[PDB]
Amino acid sequence: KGEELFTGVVPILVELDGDVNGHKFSVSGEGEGDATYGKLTLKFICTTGKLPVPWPTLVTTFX
Amino acid sequence: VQCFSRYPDHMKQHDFFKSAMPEGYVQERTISFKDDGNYKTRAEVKFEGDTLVNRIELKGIDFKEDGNILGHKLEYNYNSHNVYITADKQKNGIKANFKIRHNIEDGSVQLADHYQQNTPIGDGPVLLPDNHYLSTQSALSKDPNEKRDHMVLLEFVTAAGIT
Repeated sequence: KGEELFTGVVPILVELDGDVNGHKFSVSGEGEGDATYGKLTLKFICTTGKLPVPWPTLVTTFX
Repeated sequence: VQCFSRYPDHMKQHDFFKSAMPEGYVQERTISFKDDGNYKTRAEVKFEGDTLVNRIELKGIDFKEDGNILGHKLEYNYNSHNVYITADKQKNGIKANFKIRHNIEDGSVQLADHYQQNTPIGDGPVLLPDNHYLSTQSALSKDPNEKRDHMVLLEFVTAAGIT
């Protein structure tokens, strides 16, 4: 429970649905996190085609 | 997914993120891009089995057609920053404030002001922290074998500010 669920490598899934000025998009993310080292390794793919905003703007929303 | 932040042992009683698990928390943000539009996000971060899931809904309004965002004028990189956290005992959660400086291709910077609010989904007790920050360091790259629009992220987060 709580902190005990993060002592090792945990798989991560990120699912986002977006709408920016009418431009609708979806992103799927996969990876893992190791809290003991505060490490996050993730790969995000835009499933609706090309992302209408630059990738760096979404990092904080992702994570 | 700030639940993967490294909280030093002497600061473990200040880890809201992990204490809300497995039930999780709701993370809401208002990202304001200087002289441009804003992103309003609502996310649910929780465990689905042994997997940590982050489900997000993003809404962006008032953006300029040929601004730095919609005109794709930002460099593909990310600067180091600090996420300043404070407790919200009235809502049994936390609040967070920080500034992100995106590099524009001409050499200038696009400021993105972040306001964050987190509240637990479950009824169980959570840890309400004293003022501290999260030192973040990120690196962006591309998978050479990928043809779909993508982003590979390597990130390191460590909590600090309390001795």
